[PDB]
Amino acid sequence: EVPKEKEKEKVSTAVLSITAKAKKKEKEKEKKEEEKMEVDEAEKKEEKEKKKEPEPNFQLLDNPARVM
Amino acid sequence: MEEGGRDKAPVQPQQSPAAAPGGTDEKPSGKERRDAGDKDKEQELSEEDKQLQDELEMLVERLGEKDTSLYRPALEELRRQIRSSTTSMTSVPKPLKFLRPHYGKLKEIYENMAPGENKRFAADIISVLAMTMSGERECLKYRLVGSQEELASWGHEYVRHLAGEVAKEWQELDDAEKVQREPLLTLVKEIVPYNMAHNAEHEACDLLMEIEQVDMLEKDIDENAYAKVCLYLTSCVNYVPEPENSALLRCALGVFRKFSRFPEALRLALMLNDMELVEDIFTSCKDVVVQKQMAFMLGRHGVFLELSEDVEEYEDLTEIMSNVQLNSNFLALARELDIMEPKVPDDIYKTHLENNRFGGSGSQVDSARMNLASSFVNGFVNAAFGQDKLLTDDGNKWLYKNKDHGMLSAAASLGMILLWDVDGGLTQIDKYLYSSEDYIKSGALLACGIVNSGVRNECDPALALLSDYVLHNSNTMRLGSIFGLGLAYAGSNREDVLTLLLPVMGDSKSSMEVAGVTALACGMIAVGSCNGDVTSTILQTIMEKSETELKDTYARWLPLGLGLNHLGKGEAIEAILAALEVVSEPFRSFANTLVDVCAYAGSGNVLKVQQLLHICSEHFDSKEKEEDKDKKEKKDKDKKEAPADMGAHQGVAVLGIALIAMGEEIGAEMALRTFGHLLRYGEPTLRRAVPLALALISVSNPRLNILDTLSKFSHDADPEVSYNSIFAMGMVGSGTNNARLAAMLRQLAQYHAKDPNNLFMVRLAQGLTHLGKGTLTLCPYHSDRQLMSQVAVAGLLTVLVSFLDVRNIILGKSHYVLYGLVAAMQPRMLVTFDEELRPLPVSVRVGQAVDVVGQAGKPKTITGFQTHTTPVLLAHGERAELATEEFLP
Amino acid sequence: KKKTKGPDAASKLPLVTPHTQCRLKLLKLERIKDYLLMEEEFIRNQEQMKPLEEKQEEERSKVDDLRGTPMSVGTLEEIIDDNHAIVSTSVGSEHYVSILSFVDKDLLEPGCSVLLNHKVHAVIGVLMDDTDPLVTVMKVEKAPQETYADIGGLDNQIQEIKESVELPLTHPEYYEEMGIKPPK
Repeated sequence: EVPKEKEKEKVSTAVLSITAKAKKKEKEKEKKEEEKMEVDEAEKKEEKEKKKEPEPNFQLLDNPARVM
Repeated sequence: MEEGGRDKAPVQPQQSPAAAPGGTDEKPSGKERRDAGDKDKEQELSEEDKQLQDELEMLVERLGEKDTSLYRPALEELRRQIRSSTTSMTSVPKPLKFLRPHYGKLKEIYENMAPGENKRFAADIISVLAMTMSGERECLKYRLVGSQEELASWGHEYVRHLAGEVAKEWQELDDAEKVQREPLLTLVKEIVPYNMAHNAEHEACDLLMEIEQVDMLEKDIDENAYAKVCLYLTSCVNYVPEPENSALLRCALGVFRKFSRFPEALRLALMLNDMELVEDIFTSCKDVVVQKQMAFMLGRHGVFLELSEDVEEYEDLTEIMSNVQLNSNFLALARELDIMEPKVPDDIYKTHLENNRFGGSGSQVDSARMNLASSFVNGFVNAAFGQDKLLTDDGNKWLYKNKDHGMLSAAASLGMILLWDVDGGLTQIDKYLYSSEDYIKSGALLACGIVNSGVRNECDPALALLSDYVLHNSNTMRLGSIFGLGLAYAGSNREDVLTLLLPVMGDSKSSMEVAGVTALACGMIAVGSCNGDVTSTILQTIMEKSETELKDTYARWLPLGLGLNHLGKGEAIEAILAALEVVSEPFRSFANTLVDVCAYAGSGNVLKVQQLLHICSEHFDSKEKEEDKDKKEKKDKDKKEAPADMGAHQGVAVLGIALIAMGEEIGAEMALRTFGHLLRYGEPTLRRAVPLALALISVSNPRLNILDTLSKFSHDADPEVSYNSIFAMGMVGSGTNNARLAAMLRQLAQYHAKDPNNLFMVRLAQGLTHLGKGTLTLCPYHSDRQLMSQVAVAGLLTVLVSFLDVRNIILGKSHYVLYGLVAAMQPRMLVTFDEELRPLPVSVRVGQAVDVVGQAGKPKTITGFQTHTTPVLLAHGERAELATEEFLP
Repeated sequence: KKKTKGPDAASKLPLVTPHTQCRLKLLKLERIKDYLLMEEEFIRNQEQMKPLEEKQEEERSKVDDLRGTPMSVGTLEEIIDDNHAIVSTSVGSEHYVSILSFVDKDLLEPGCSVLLNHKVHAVIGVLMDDTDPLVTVMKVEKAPQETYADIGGLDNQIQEIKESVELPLTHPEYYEEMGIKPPK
């Protein structure tokens, strides 16, 4: 059980106009820059999985043990 | 059910294709003779254009589709003759064969082989035989292929040659209005590589004819009103050489390329000056091209014509720079004295005379500010040398009565009382200049700087005013002395004056207003280069504004000067540079949108406006970004003032409802500025919308906002019966429309409505489609953006010279070498023709006709008669030479 | 101020001056469409991002309940005394009713429609306007499409009617100077 939080704050902005063609050139702004500015930003992969194999199927219980 | 007695064609032309696969098979007789007998019938029926239900295509499509599908691919023995015939007789039916999804099937037959010339039987048909589907294919398939793989196979080279031949065909079939659809393909073919279209069309029109280019030029020039920025620049630059390459008129090149000075490229303006010095060899083609180069586009061009021919071939520069200005002043004096101008009217203020009996008695007004407003009325109405000798002594007694600020304003009124004077205006000012009063001296210096404003000659650049500036002993007697200089060299970007006014802000004087005025002057001196001013300003902002959280005079002088120093550039790199320079707290972030929009003076970008309205959309703005929304609404009128006039009306529709009805602070307060800036003609739509929400001040809202609506009430020049409304509002202005809060506002509005009969026009639109300069100052004047309480005190120093980009009203003048001719023409309403084959009637209502040097008026097109040949520019320039030539016996 | 111009005109923009299958018209109607979509988006955001609301001042509901839920509309005919006017219903049945507070006792005038309760039948409000839907329907609000360009040439008649109905509005300086009333 968690208290949680949530808000709306904003409404959608699907302003479809001649913008639909600008998106073709705008991405080039990244093609000419993101290949030179940085190359070595990354995060580890496959280590998040190594939890599930150690399933502790020999579960231990103390002396006064509830059990279904 | 109509079938029978004639459908033998669905019999024999049905058996022949049925055995045509056999023709491609072991029997070459079907491979040759049957192919010829089908191709000849198809060519004959699609050749004539009398029956628009083709009798051969429409009886074959059902079987012919599969026949063509299974004939060409299943032949495997493609000889030149048989394969050429098959491709020729299977490429034509596709327009009838397939539906809209045919872009992928324009080449399934035609690309297989090129049989001879595809236009040989597609030569004289306008938009019937093949050029329609060919144009569609080249429009869409080529663009899809060249989207990223521009350098490719025949889809670029051979497609280019096909485009050339199809343009030739469009010209040679009928040479009809479909030529105006040839540019379509030109802009649809190589969309991105438009250049290799536009140049091609230039050369194609080079050997076309020297007279059939004007229509193409007009179509392109009015298609350039709105498109992609780079496409805009490319189209403009390709239009530039058109009046030179094919045609040799070369007379409008100097007029239609000044429009590409600021917006296109600085080096474009350099090459325009280069071509203007290379041309103008004919003496006529120099005095006219130099008439507009100074008083219609901008200044700072009095030294570019000083070559080794400075006797008369290069002495014209000094003529058109300042001597033409003096001659124009003398003309605007003589004509005005001839027609309509008494010496000392001073009546409009006294026009409130029928109200003497109304409302009981008088003797109610004793306000000291009233004397100030009265003086400003007497100044503004007395322009165009409406000097009042000893009738301004009332301003001397008021100057000796009260209102030191009003004293300064009254002293500066003499600047615009004697406007654009060089002989003795300074001499008149000098007598009162040595009055041993700080405010009087400051007003005298402001008036002196105003007198030579716009002339930008080398008369007294820094002789008198700067000698006092370098002696800025008093706090008050330091701002205007430099501020007027910024106005005096507004059109001049001379770095000497820029670095000389930089020390004003580098003096570290305690008067923050002095720093603000220096920033304004440096902004209004240069509108292009000199980023060093921007660096110095930003450094001063960082070192000063960080420790203060005061009124927007910072936001009224620093970011405004920054935007003026980099105004009018769609590169947006300078915008990003200044944006990343001043990342700081939100009270400074108010200037982010200001600097963002100041570099977007006018263009078609619905993205820009979309983010402009999304930025200050609602946000509920609990006293957070009210200044941001204020500048957003004050600027929404900008970027939209040249939308081909559709945007103006649509914007008025948006502003009339959206912000007016569901607005809280941006709507109730800063919504009249957009109307006050949208237009300056005077029309019932806005003149009705403004008073309905304005004469009812709605004191519940920030009632002072209604006062702002009063000022933009006078946004229309050219006096008219609009007065009749405000006159009435004057009487309700006694109790309502608070006197101590709106009296001076109403009075200045009523003085601006009927201000100067001559020189009334002030809208920064010289030429039908040009707005080069003059918006600089007009932006600072309207940059009060609320805070009218601050305006009450600042204006006495500012409002006198706040709007000083006024051009003279009249445009109709013979302008002969001796000004011999008077007039013979017919003024009328605006144009009534765009793309008409029949005679073009520009003058909708030719009924109106005058034969004097009289005024032009805003919605007036002028045409001439009596065979004067008007060889200068043929439209209107106020300085056309109009030499006669009548070789018509 | 009267009801004011109350103008009646859709008249968005007519510039289709190419009048053919040219590009100018396509770009122009593109501008029109995108402005209209922009305004629609603004009004959606205006109506979607409203966070502020109380709007009852702890008494508006009190006044709302004090007056009956199905208020009826009647015709005042006299006001003999303060707090004891006399009204009538549709059937011509008069009633010596009372007048309550929270009703601006300034704008009421014999012959004006008023709002009444059921159970006690007192005056609780004033109905601002009453125009039957046979006169508001006669009005026009979408202008018809034609203009002077389509008329086949009637210069005398057009000039005549223009001096009649149009000219006195736009440029009403001459008639006063001459001292004439324009024709009606």
